[PDB]
Amino acid sequence: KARCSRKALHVNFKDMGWDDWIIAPLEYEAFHCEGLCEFPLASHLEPTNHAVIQTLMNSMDPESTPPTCCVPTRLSPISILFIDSANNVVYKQYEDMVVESCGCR
Amino acid sequence: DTLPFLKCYCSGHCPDDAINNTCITNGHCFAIIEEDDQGETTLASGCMKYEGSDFQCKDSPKAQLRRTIECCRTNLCNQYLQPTLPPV
Repeated sequence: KARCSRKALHVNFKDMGWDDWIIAPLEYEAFHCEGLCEFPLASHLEPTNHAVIQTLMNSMDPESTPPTCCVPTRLSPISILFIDSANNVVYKQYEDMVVESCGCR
Repeated sequence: DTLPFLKCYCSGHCPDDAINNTCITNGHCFAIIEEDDQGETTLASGCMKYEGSDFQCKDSPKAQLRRTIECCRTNLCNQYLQPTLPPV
């Protein structure tokens, strides 16, 4: 049973076809969240009361109530230097780029 | 009330950062026995966040798989915990 957790996800701007317009970085690690959210939901999964209720109900009748979902619950920024502006250079900090933690919601 | 600090044993439900098979939290330690398809059972244990714990620690008699969870509120209280299934 592989339970909800942070997995590696490497973003490379060239593979995305974005090397024409992003100057830096070339690549970063964004991570992603994947895995079962089953009864019981341990502490690092930090469930809402709703996620607890729904999980319980899904545990009782999975035909009638689907599982809650493993998703990012804490993230951090990445700053990107790019062009795109009729090629006027620009520096921008983007929030919520890198998963720091996952949980069931 | 929330617990500034609680240390619990874990197995199956350990955070990625678990040391000595233990986890930290503000709610409860739990131990759970649950019954598999051929009627095989596992025990597992870990940490439970305070918020949601009053719901998780009581148990729905209507779970599709028979199980028993127990919660307590003191360090390492779940090590050595043996809940048994509800009587058939």
